[PDB]
Order: sequence, then C-alpha cells, then structure tokens
Amino acid sequence: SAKGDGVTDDTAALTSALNDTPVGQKINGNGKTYKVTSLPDISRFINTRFVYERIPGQPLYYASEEFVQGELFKITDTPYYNAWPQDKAFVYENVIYAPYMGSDRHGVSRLHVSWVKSGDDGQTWSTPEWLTDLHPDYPTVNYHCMSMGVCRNRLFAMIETRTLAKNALTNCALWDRPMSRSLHLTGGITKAANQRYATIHVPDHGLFVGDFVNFSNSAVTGVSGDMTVATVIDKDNFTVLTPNQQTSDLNNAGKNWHMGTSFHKSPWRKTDLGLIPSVTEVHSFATIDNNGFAMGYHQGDVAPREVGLFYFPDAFNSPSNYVRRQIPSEYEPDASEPCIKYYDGVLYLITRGTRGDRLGSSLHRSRDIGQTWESLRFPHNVHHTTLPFAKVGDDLIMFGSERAENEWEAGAPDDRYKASYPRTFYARLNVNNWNADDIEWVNITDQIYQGGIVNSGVGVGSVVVKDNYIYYMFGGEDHFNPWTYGDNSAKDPFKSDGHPSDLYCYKMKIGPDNRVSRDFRYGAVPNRAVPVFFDTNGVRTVPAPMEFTGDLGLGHVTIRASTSSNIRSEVLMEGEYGFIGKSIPTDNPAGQRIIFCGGEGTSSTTGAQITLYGANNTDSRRIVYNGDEHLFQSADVKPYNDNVTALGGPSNRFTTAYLGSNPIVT
Amino acid sequence: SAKGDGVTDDTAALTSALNDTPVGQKINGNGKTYKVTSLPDISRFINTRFVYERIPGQPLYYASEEFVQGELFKITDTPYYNAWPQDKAFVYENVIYAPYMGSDRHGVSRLHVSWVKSGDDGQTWSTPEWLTDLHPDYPTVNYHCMSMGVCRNRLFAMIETRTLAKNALTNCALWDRPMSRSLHLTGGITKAANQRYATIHVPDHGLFVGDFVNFSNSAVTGVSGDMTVATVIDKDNFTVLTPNQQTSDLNNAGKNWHMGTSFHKSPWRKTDLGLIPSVTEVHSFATIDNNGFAMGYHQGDVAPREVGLFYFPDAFNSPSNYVRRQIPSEYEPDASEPCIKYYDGVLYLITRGTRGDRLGSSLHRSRDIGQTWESLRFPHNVHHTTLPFAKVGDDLIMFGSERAENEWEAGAPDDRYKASYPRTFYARLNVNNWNADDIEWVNITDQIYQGGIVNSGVGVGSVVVKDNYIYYMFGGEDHFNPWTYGDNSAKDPFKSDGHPSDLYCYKMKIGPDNRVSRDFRYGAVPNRAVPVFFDTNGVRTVPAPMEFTGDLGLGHVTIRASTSSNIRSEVLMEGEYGFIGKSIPTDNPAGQRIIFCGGEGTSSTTGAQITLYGANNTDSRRIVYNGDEHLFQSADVKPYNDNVTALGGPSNRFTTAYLGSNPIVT
Amino acid sequence: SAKGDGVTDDTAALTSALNDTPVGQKINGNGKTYKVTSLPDISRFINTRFVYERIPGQPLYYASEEFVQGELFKITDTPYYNAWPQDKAFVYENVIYAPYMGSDRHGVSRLHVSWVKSGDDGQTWSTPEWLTDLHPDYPTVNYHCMSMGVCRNRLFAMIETRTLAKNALTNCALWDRPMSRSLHLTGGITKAANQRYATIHVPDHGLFVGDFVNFSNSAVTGVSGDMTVATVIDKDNFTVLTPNQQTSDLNNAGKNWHMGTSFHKSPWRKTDLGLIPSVTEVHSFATIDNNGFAMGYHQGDVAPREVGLFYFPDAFNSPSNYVRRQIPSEYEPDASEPCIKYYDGVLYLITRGTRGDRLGSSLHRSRDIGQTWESLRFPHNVHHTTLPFAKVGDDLIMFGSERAENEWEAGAPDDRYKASYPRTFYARLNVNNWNADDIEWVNITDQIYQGGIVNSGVGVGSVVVKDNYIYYMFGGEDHFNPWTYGDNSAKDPFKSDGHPSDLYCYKMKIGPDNRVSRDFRYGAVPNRAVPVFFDTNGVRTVPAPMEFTGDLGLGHVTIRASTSSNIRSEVLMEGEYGFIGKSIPTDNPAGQRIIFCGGEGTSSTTGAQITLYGANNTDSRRIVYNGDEHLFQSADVKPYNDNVTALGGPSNRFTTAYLGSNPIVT
Repeated sequence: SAKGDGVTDDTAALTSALNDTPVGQKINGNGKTYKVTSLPDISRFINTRFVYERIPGQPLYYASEEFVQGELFKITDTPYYNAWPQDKAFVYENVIYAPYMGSDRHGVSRLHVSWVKSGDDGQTWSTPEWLTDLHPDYPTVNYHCMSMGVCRNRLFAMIETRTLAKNALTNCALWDRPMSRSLHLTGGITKAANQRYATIHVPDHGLFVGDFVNFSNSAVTGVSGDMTVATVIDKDNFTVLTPNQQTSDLNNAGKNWHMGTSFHKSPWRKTDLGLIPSVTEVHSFATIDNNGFAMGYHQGDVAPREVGLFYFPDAFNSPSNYVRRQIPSEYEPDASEPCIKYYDGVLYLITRGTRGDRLGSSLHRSRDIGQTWESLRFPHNVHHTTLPFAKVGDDLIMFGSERAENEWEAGAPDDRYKASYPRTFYARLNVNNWNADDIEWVNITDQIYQGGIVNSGVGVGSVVVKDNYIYYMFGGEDHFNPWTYGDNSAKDPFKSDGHPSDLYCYKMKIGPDNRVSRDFRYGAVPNRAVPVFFDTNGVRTVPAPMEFTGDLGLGHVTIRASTSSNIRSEVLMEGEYGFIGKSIPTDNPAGQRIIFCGGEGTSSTTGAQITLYGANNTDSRRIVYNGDEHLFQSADVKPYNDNVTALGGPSNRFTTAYLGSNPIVT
Repeated sequence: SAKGDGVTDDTAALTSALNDTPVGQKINGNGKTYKVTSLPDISRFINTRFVYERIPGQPLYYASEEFVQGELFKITDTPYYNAWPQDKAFVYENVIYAPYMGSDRHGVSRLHVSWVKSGDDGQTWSTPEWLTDLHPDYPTVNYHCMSMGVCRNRLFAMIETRTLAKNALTNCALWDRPMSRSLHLTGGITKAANQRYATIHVPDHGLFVGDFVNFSNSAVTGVSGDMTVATVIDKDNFTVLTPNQQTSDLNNAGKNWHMGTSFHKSPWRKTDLGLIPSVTEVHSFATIDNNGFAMGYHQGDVAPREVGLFYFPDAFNSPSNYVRRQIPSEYEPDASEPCIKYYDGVLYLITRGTRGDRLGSSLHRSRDIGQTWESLRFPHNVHHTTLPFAKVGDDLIMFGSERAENEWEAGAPDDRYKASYPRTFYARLNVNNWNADDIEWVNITDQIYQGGIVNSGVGVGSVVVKDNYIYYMFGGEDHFNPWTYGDNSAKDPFKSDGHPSDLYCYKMKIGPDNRVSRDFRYGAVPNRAVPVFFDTNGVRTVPAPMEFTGDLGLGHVTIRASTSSNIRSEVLMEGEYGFIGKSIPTDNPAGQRIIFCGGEGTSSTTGAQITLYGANNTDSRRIVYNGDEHLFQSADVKPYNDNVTALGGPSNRFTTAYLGSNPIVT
Repeated sequence: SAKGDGVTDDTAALTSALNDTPVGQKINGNGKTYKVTSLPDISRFINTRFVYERIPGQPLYYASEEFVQGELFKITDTPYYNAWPQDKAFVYENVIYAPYMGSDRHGVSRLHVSWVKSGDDGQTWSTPEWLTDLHPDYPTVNYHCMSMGVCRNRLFAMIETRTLAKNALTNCALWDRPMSRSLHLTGGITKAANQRYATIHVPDHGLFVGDFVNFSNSAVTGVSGDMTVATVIDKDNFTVLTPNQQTSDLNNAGKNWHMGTSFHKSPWRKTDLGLIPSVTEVHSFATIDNNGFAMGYHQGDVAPREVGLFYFPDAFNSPSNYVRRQIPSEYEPDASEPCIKYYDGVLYLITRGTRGDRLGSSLHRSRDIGQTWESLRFPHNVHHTTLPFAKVGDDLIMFGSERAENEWEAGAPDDRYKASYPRTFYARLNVNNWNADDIEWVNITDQIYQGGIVNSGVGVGSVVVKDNYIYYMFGGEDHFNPWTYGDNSAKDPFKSDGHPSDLYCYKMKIGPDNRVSRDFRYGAVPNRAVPVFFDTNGVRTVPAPMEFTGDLGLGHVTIRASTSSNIRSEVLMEGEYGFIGKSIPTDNPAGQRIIFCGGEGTSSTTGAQITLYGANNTDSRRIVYNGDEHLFQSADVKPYNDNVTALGGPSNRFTTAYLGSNPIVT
C-alpha cells in the first residue's frame, strides 16, 4: 500500500491499486502527495497530488481532480488572436475585468486593447469591448497595453504606440477615465445664493472638469439629470453649473439622492510621456494609495538590461511625474515583464526569466516603493512566463504557464512548431518565510499550443482576488491552425477559424464559502451580442443598433419605415460620394441595367421609372426616363457641351416646342 | 464528533472536522441535519443539511451540494429586464414553457410578454419569443400578463393593459389561442354527397371557427393541406369547407391520417372584460376541468384589500362569464398575488405577504372552488415573494426567493441599494397534516441582487412538474449595473450591459428515474437565433429571414440576385415615401454627390450614369445625366414652372431641335 | 445485501438499500453488475451496472453515472434536419471531424453535406461548414454522402446524386481535395538555372496539378507566397512555376522553411463513376494504405440484395478503378450500410440489420481485402442501427442507437408517432475470442425521438479514436415538433423551431490519461459565428464578411465609406438587372414616391433631387428633376417615340431655346 509521504516511491503500489480497482471508482488520495517515477492515470484519482521528476532533480507537482477547489473556464471565443491579459486584470465594484489584446499576431497589426467582464463571479463573461481604436497613423503604428488598473475610481492605462514593422516602442502615454458608478448618498449638495454652481461632496470622487455626472432626487434646484463637472475644488468636492440661481442658500443635508458617473460618456485624459528613455515595455500595475500607483517596466533591447517600476506619486494633479526604480542589478539579466502589487506598505515584484539556461524569475520586496529591496531567486531558471499573483493572508499565490509542453524546466529546450499540451502551474509562498528553495509548483490545468507558428498565445496572464476566490486569466489555444503557413499568410481573423488563442480563467477557492452554491448550468440562448427575438409574426428580430463593417452580401431587401414619425424609409450614404451600381451579369450581360421606380413593380405601370443601361447591354449606356410627366424644376434643361448635341433626332422628333419667345440661334 | 440530530449544537465538532481534513475531501453528512450557530464552509460538504437561526427564533435550513438531487440552470440571457415568470409556466405535450415579461423596468415600458421553452427536460432553452406586440396606444399604455395556462388544448392568458406613467390597470382581456399539435388518427372524416363540408371527429379539439388545420393522407376528396375550421358542431366535431362536391358519401374509417393545428397561424380570440372592478393584478392559473379554469387576483391599491380568484366555468362557450371568490377576510390584509392550483377536486391557494412586520403568506384549500376554505398561516411573516407550488403525492412543494439578501425573516428590514446574494428556498407541506408550524424552508441556491436601483428582479417565479422533476422558473440578477443612476436614465436595454435581470430554472428530482442519464454538456455553436453556415466560399451565411429594427451602419454592400427565378436583385422601400440621400462628407464636403450607374464602376465607360450633386458640392445642386442615349418616354419634356427656365443656354447650345411642326410661341 | 454477481436477482436487496439511505447519497456498486427484474432509480447509483431483461431472454446492461469514464456532448444546434454522421468521421492533424447531412427531411431536399469540427478533443465544436452546394439541377436532384475519409493527406468522399422525388441514386462521383496543413521543412527546394520552375520535395504530399501551395522563408528566388502546383513529378515531388529565372542553380539544402496547403483554395478533383450498377448507397470508409482505400456499399432495391465494399487500390493515379467485394452470401439478406475499418492487415465489416424479426447485424474480418471472410452473427437480430466501431488493443468497440425507445430487441415492433427516449448502447468484442454469443450491450445514454413524424434522426452515427478517447457522433432529437403535420408541411427550417434533429458526441475514455485535466466550463460569449465587438462608441460591431440570403427587413440604414481608400460608400446590385422600388403605402397611398438626393435631407435645399412618383400618388407617375443645373452629357435629349411628345406645354412654356441653328421641322 502507498505511503503518500511525498518521498517514498509509491509507483508500484499505485499501479497495483489501479489494476485491482474498477475503472469507474474514484480513488481517494486523502489529500496526500505521492511520489512516482511515471505519472499514473491521474483521471482515476480524486483529492490526490503527485510529485514527479520529468527532468531528474526538478520535482513538480500534479493535482488530480478535487485536490484543489478550483475550475477552469473559457472566457473568450473570438476569431482574433486573443492573448496577453498580462498584467491588466482588476476587480471594481463586484465586476471582474479581464483586459487583453485582440490582434492578428504577436505585434500590433489589427490590434484593439479589449476586455471581457464577469458579473457573476466568473461563471459567465461579457461580449468583448474595444477600449482603443486603431491609431490615427495605422498601419504604420498602433496601440499596445500591458499595464492597466484602478486608482481612486479612475481607470489608468499605459497606452503605448508601437510600429507594425518591428513592434518598436515609439511613444508612451498615460490614459485615464472615470469608472462608471451609481452612488446612493445622503446630503452633500450645497448651492450658495446668487450664483449658479452647486458643490457636490463625494469623497475620493476621482472626477475631472468635463466628466459626466447624472443626478436623481437631489432636492437642490438645478441639480438634475445629465450634467458635467464644472470645477474640481479638491479630492472630495466638485461643482456643477446649474441653469439658475436663487436668493437663498440650498443644502440637501439629510436627504437621500443618487449620482452619477460614466466611463463611456467621459473623455480619456491623455498625458503624453514621450519615448521614455530606456524602456521596452510597461507592464503590470500596483495601486499604492489614494493618489497614485506604480507600473512595471523592463528594457531588453540594448545592454544593459533593466527591470523595475515607474512610481507616479500623484497621478491626479501630476500625471506626467513619475520616478524610476530598478531591482538590484544581479537580478536584471535575462529578465523582463515584472508583475507588481502592493499590500500593507510592501511592494512585491516578480520577474519573467527569458531563458531556461540562465537564472530565471526572481521575487523582490520593498518597504520604500522600490528604493531598496530584499530578493530571492526561484530555483531552476523559471522562464518564458510572467508570474502574476495576489497576496491572500501570509501567502503570495502565483500562477504561471509554460508556452508549449515540457518547456518549464531548467535546461528544457523550446519545443515549437508541433501541437502540444502546455502545463499551467500555481504556487504559494509565505512572505514571512522569504525563501523559494522548496517551492512547490502545482500543475492544475493543461492547455493546448497549436504549433502552426512558433509563437504561443498560452499563459502571460493576470491575477485578481474577489471575495474568497482567486482568478488567473490567461491565454490558451486549440488545435485549429491559423493557416499563416497556408492560405491565410495575411492573418485575416475572419477566414476559416481565425486565430486559435483565446482567454481562459482558473477560479480557485481561497477561503471558506458560508453560502449555499451560486453555480448554474448555462442553458440559455446567448442573446447579448446579437439580441434576437421571434416577433409575433414568427420572424427573427434584432432591435439593437448594429454596425457591419465587413463586406456584406444581401438577398431580397425591404427598407421599412423608420424615420420622421415613421413617414419614410431612409438610406443615407456616407463618404465623399456614394455609388450605386450594377455588376456585370453572369448569364445575360446583354441585359445589364438598373431600374429605379416610384412604384412597387418592374412594370412602368406601377410608377415612374428611370432605367440606366449598362455598357454591356444591347442598348449600350441608354437611359430611359418613363413617367406621365417629366418636370424639370429650378434650372434650364441644357446639354453638357456647347453646340455638340441636339434636341430630338430625325427618327425621334418632338411634336413641337412651347416657348415664351422665338429660339435664340447663334 | 457531530451528532447530526438537528438540535444539538454541532458547530465546534464541525469546525474541528474541517480543520483536520484536506480541503478537497468531500465531507459526507450522511443526509443528516446539523444545528450550527454560524454557517461553516458549506462548499466542503456533500449530502449535508444545516439548521441555523440567523435571526434567533427563526430556523432555516441550508443544503450542501448533493443533499437534494437538483441543479440550477440559467435560461435567458437578454439585455431586457427579464423577470416575472409569475405565475405562467406550464408544460404541454412534453415541452416546458417559461413565459415572462421582458421590459426595461418594473413597469410596462418597452414590455413584451415573452416566453422561452425547453424541448429537452430543462437542459437547453429556446430563443425568446414575443407573445404580444407593443399596444396600439403605446407609449400611453402597454400590455402585462401574470396569468396564463392551458385548458383543453388552448392557451388562455389574461392580457392586461396598464399605464406607463403609474402602472395603473386600465383593461383586462382574456386572450386564447389553440396550441400547435400533430395528431395521428384512424378514421373520423365524413363527407356527405352533394355538398362541400367534411365533418372531422377530433375529441376535445379545442378549435374555433377560423382556426388553422392541416390535413395529410385523409383519403377524403377536398380534405387536404392547409385549411381552416368552417364550423364547430360540438367539442369533439368540427367541419372544413372543401372546394368540391361529389355524388357519393365519403367515410375514411379504418384509414390512418394526420392533422394539423397551429398556434401561430390561428388568430387570438379576445374577450374584452373591461376594467374588472376591485382588481390590481390577475395572477396565476389553475385548470379545473375540460371546460374551464380559475385565475388568481388581488386588489391592493386602496383599503380594503381583496384576494381571491375568478372562476371561468365554461371558458370555451362563455369566456366573459366568471365568478369572483375571495379568501377569508382575516387573511386579505397585507396579502397579494395568490398562486392557485387544482388537484383531485381541491383548489389550493397561497398568498404573497407584503410586509415583514405583519402576518404574511397563508395557504388555503377548498373543495368548492373558493366558496368555502380551510386556512393556515405560514409562521414568521413570509413576505415579498410569491410561493408557486405543485402537489406531488401527499405534499405541496413550494418555492420562494427573497428579493435581496437577508430579507426573508420576520422583522428583517428591506436592504436595497447594495449588491447582495438573496437566498432561494423550497419547502414541503403534507396536506393530510395541514399544519405549517414546523415548516422547513430549505435554501437550495443563491442569486444576485445588483443594487443599482431599489427594485429587484429576483424570484417571483412559477412552478411546473414534468415526469419525475419539478421546475422552479424565476428571476435573478448579476453584478452589471443598468446605469439608471448613470448614463442610461432612459433605461435603453441596448446600451452597455442592458438590464441584469434574467431567468433561471431550478430543476429538482421528485421521483425515481428508471432510465440511464440524458444529460449532456453543450459544446455546439448556438445556431438557432442567427443561424450561420460557412458557405463553400468560406463566408458566413445566414439563410433565415431576419428583421433589423435598430439603426444599422453597413460597409460595402452587394445586393445579390434573389427575385423572379433570380433574374433580379431587389430593394423595396416602405412607408409613405423612400429617401436615398448623401451625408455631408467629413473631409471633402466640396465633393458631395451620389453617382447612380447602370454598370459596374464609377467610370461612365461602364454604363449610363446620373450624378446628383449635394448643396455642399463645388457645383452646388448640379445634376449630370450621362448616357449614349437620353430617351424620354410616355410624356412631354417640360419645365416645372411657366416662362421661368429655358432649353439650352448661350454657352450650352443645342445644335438644333428636330420637330414635327414649328414652335408654338406665345 | 445485494450479491452483484450478474445472475442472482438483487431487485429486493436494492429496493431495501434505496429505502434505507438518504436520497442524496451516491450508492457505490463497486463496478459490479446487478441483476434486476425492474430497473431501480439509476440516478442514485455510481459505479454500478445493471442487467435487466425488458424482453424475457434478451438481457441488456445499463450504466449508472461513473461506471464508464464517459460524457455526452451536444455538438450541433441548427434549425436544419441534422443527421447521418454515418459513416464519415475522421481525425486529421489533431482535429476531430464530424461530417453529416443538414437537410429538411429523410431525403435530399435542402441538403448540404456539412461538418463541424473540434479543436479541443471534443469539448467545443465549430460553426457548421457546407462542403457541397445545392446541385446545379436542383430541385430535381441533389447531393448525398455517407462515405468520406482521408488517404495520403487528401479528403476523399463518394458524392452521390439522388432525386428529390424518391431519393433514387442517379450518379456516383469520387470527389477529393488536399487537406490543409502547415509543414516545417529543411531543404528540398531546387531551381535549375535558366528556367522558371522550382521542384519541391515533400514526401507523400498528396497534391495534384493546380492545388494551392504557400511558401515562407524558402531562400529560393521566386518561391514565395501563394502559388499552385505546376506538375507532379511523383508522390514525393512537384514543381511550381515562379515569376523569374536565374543564371545559376539554387538549392536550399540545410535551410528551414515552411509550406503551405489549402483545402479551400484547391479545386475538388471530381471523378465521374456514373451510375454504379447494383448500388443503393455507398457508406463508410477505410484507409488501406498510402495508395488507396475501401468504401462500403449495399444494394437493397432489387434481388439479389448485396452488401460489401469497393476497393480503390490506387486512388491517386487511378480514381476510376475499383473492385467490388461482397460479404458471404448468407449474411447479405436483411443487411445494409456496412461499417468498415482496416487494422494491422485485417479488414473488419459490420452490417446494419433491416428488421427485428430476421437475423440482423453481423461482423466479418478479411485478410485479403474482402475476397474471403470469417464471420459471426450478433445475437437477437440487431437492427435499424449502423454499428460504427474502432479497434483498441484486442477489442472492437462498437456503438449503436435504437431509433425510438424499445425497438432494440429482437421481435420489438417499431414504435413511432409518439415521443420517447431511445437507448444508446456500446459493446466490446474481443477479436481473438471471435464469439459474440455473450456480447454485452451497455446502455450509456438516452436520447429523444420527437414523434412528430415517423422518421427518426437518432443514431446512425460514426466513430473515431483520438489519443486515449473514443468518440461516437450520432443524431438525437428534442421535443420540439417540426410541424410537418401542422403549419410547416413545406419543412422550411427557418420557421418556428425548425427540425429537432441535431448531433451529439459520446466521448469515452479508452486508455490512461497521464496529464492533469484539460476540462473547462464554457463561460464565453460564442463569438465565431457572428463576431460582435462593442466599439469605442458603445455599438455592437461585426467586422466579418457575411451573406444574408433570407429576406431581410431593415430599419434606418447608413452606408458608410468603405471603398477606394474609403473615399466612397458603395452598393453593387447583381443579377441580370437591379430594381429599387417603392411599396404601396399603407396609410397614405396618395403620397407613394421615392426621393433620390445628392444631399443629406428631404429638402431640395440640401442637394439635387429626382423624385419618382408612384402610380398611386395624386400625381400619378410624375417625375420631378430638381437641380440648379440640368446637364445632359454624351447624347441628344430625345423623345422615346417619334412625333408623339412635346417640349413644354401651354401652361409650362420654356422661356426660349438656345440653338446653333434653326429647328429642323419635318
């Protein structure tokens, strides 16, 4: 019988067990770790962990089902190359946000900084939203973002501009925007006599002049409906301009009312930081306090390599003011893309190792926002993955994913250009024990690396905690080839299956749940993205406004009454000019024409018609105007050129001309 | 160790057990009930029930996973405010129907009475269907329905009209329609010689004159394909009028044939009941027998309240005849929205309580459809929820949901304007014992209350049994704010995440299942709402007819051959008139124009053209007609005005005019 | 206490255990088989198999949850009649393919040979793709396919033509196409001096002249991007024509490069086999080697009935050459639709039985590709189902489904025209023991047969193995009636719920899994079929090209700038001719008209206008041309007819005519 002491070789006992028990039996490992020289049939175990050295000298751990209370979700399913949640996820007012970049490749081609969100603790995710448009100077350059977070109720992001040609960083800008909120407040609105502004007391409001604010039930004259911030007095007070004034003071003290805000109706504040010296990528975000935050960076283009952070001490009054802080020099080589977070006055930083044959990921902590550090190296050259994390109690809980299977270990060569099943791991480190020598990396889920191109969208994720759950949002692929080597060298997402990378989220229980389950099986028709309802006439009806930007082929089209109290049907053409034309017919090009009709049918009987004949028509470029009156209003009827064309012909005579005077002939 | 006797405090023993076992171990409670003074980590238990008095004196019960054989499903996912299954669910011919109202608020604004259906015992649900259109007098009033069901193969619904301004009842009408069914019958069609009617014998057909009937394999001349009911003879016999008559008697006895009904192709029968006096809402539906049914109602706008039912003894012959029967007067205060059902000669009624600090929900039974009652009060002022129920064996099985967390108990204050996790409960009551003093409310699932507005869509559901499962259909929210206080005070569903309320269904095992599992994981692309197929050219193709009623922006548009053996492409414009126009260009307004062309390109080389120049064009309001022939058919070429415009001009002379006689000058 | 020995009646012991245990307890049967005289509550058991004789003398076996490691998936959800995976499934480069036919009935009306695919080992499935268009001579005939598979990197399929009227076979053609793949190669491209072709060494490329090939990093001038096969030298070598020639030899020996194939960009090779004599259906596909394959067939229309295979020894050089092989004459009566697979030099064939009262399905093996056979009959007349299978170690693993509930057994009458729950079975047969007398059919899942028509889409599936899992893909219905007998006798898929048949997949573990779980819960918005993204302005945006072929009703339409560096918006009309017309107004027919405008509004102030009046207008068939200039270019302004219409009129006089010469009056 197996020892389950993490040290005794339990392989033979486990094998005998499996051989002697029915395949449907769930073998309970009783929470113990079993050392093995080959992984057994993990699927037949519950509540079991294995230790196994795939590479000798490098134990890793492997969780059976139910060993951790956790579950994997797929959270996007879009034809874009959807990857790089690194390192942008946050939770705000009970909503989990998973920002990422949707592109067509490792680079900024077709790229939109995007997010999906969950409003039910990760069970279900929203339709992707684009946070950036294509850059004005596309396709020379386009946007990129690996650092985003919330500070005092505003979203802040480091929006980079990079070249499509080489992914070269070209500009850094801090973009920020107020988060949408509803506030249910008591008192705090005053309006002084004989002037028109009302001051609103909303602690840490985070709003700027011009930001959207909506008022309900204010009980203060003129403070009502959709308004904007007029001035900001200080961090806890702003004003709005009302339409009117009164001869006495107003104060809604004791009255309950509602505010307020909108990310979508407020402009971005964009602060141009230029091409910050010695920076390759800005990555990760750590709210420090009420006034500011840090963002991670590295420089890995020229020697010497740098890794550190930029601290923005007062991002509200002074968004252009940052200070560079670097980790100790011995930890900078072969390092990039640090993840940073801040808890109880301690800034934590974990690097990505860039190669399996040199010292890799290292962990650092600072009590002075990066001026000085205490450092440790993870054993065995952890590389190719970022290590996003959160702190739960004493423990840093960190997640990482190999990019392709069997790359995780020190000395393991890259193994690309073939389909494989990369491992995703997590580990816990107690900050009061500050040593990683005996760190246990636990493989909790396996992803797919498609193999059709060298690049991998797997991993490079982001971590958040909400209530008693920790969430790791990260990329994963599937076996559908993007056909880069194939018929889609242009990487068009909308051909065949597009790009296999999509986002996943591992949700792991981190503390007790003192409620009955909120879990459901999703059995609805997903009806948010293209909301469809069968109308009372049995026809699929979409009431949402929509934009189709791709080429559209339509069959029979009816344009319904829609406009000016539904008196008219309307089509509006944009651009410099509109073109309505006629293709060359496949079968009978000799019939090429368009009929325009004021009535319901092709017969001239139903209404006046103008028929424009094609150049391929038997009657090449003929126009026939067919009506019971032809009335030319507002201008003379003239030939385009002078003395070149006629009225009538010998075989097409007008009966006469009704004139107010004799012809003027010259 | 823990006693699991439901009385002994098992808190400490349960904690010791949890501290001493691995988190992944499923602690089996052996179906026992354990009294606790605080709820433990419920997620680590299976087959365990806890009794806990959150409010002392008020024990409630909390089920771990697997204690009940049950599962929660999400069944709608639409941007409308989808709530109020109350109390309309029914099953008909193996299909489960979950009707509800999809609006934008607690009111009739933007409201359609809707349903979703399941054809696989609750695993998957259909695309929402709208049962009502917006009222003709929208937006002054609109429809509303909380009472719907089936009697003798017809759907009956009380369709109310209510004001948008105050949700005030304006009109009640009974609307009914035949349900669609296929019947496989032998014999029963006869056709007398020398006349055109055929009599069809279909037991309890439930059809009226004008209702749709389809015939197959009848073996009776003229009885074939899509037909309508010409006359109804009695409840078991009707006629159709055929095209022809014959000199011999037809009788299809012994022959197998098929019919033939349609909900969609049959008109509603609408019986205007006016503003039924002393009614606030009609709610719930109890089929009594082959002739009629009852509907619940209450009046709660003014004192004194009424709560009771309307019995329609013969809804087929006499839909406008009903009798009102009130519950006993002591049970009417603070009561509303009765759920009613009829089983084996007994009418059961359960009220909603309106106040946590006043006597609440009560249960009533009657053996003469509400003339006499036996009554019972639920302990502890059950309130804010309806209690839809079914009877299974000797038990009433009833379900209820608090609307926001911690509101269930007697004396518990409403707690709105903050996100929470409301509890959903069920209870059994033995009808022979007829005593609710020791009722056991079992919390089986928790929902979300969003908190952005005071109203909640959670709960207020409906219950049905199918085979050995009971189904509770009800509302639940998520954490996505509707931004009512924010940028969407207008409550437009199609902005942002729309409204968080959608429908769920709790599916509970109620009897033995003597079959292997039917369950599946859904892994398909949902392809019913907008059916897409990648065509042989690799382009997404939708073959279903579709209506887009929201504003549409399109890119490049090709209208394909579709009409009259696909000889033509066709666009029809509706309304009083059509308008095809040109926006003011952003960059080059001086270029504003539309080119209409009978050929494929902007060059006049490809076909005849007419170009209409915009007012912003350099050549303001110019028209150029460009063809190799300009032929004016059916009418004189005339100026709009008299002696106002000329033919040609001094720099644009016509070479000559070809006339049949000299000009008439005057 | 139950014996669990497969023979002793355990009914009473099992009833006693069930009565004595809480309902939530999972009763562990320890992988034993329990004999019962009635099936108990199977849902309360885990790891339990029952033996039960529903018909005396015909024991079948019934699996509780967890007895087999397996899961049912739903893999299509489309309004088409989706059925008949038989017998076409295959795996290729890690992608599981599930081809089927999507039609409107048992027959070829509306039919497209289709597939869905899985890129994650069956968890999630692709948007349906159509492999065939409607036949050129539709609706007289249409395509059909029940035999498809892969041989040397090419998809081969027997594409049949059948009448709509009777489903009578009209023609057989072998269609083949290269499969899409990306190849990562070293060396193998040479280009001799002074000529334009490069020869490409790709072992077993399976390409033909004109097939698509894409090249990356070749290091050989002109071998770049999208190309086509110019000549095939032999099975391992082909040439491509480049744009240019060099004066020295090029050879990329030692260099790493990539190719480059495409199913979609390569034409089918279609080999007309005519009307193959004595064939009802070609069904199933077995790859034999590098050169060819076999396809099953039967003939069941006239005597003698046949069952066998057609072996294509060299389908690459000689696709029109095949040899007919029949199974032994005693097994041919009452048999059809053979499933065939080839393993380690042995060809296996399993028939479908046509009736339950005659000897049914039989199994055959051949070591000479069907010339001689060893055979065995399955006990109890297995009928109505095909028995697709795979070989895993020493076992054939086969799957089958009764078409409606209780049809499986010998002597069981067809039970149609009522809803039921048909059982799906699998069984193992050890090929060494080669004896089926005690074969164990194990019921592992139940489907739905809708009952609205006599036909069933349930079952008739297909089987593949990928890694350590076997996959059975097959049909199932739901309770939603197609209303064939009802308002949809035309069987239009896009009315109501369309057709209830859709595809499912039972994924069963067949070997050890030495990886941690890949399983995820799908929580994403499905965003492949109609990819929607919320744009930065908050509006749903679909960037994919799309075709809408069903009738479309649109509301307000804007055609945005799309064409020629977005200078213009563009509408192209196809067909012989285009028609833009105006329906008769509902409320004001007297206003019927269309306004065409070069500017943004109805006011002629915004732009030049032409208004075509409807015949129903007060100004019937009037045309008003309203511009500040009317210029007729390229042609005379003429009347259509000679000497019939005038210029001007007595109340509409032109002021004068400006001419270069006097009118020519004649």
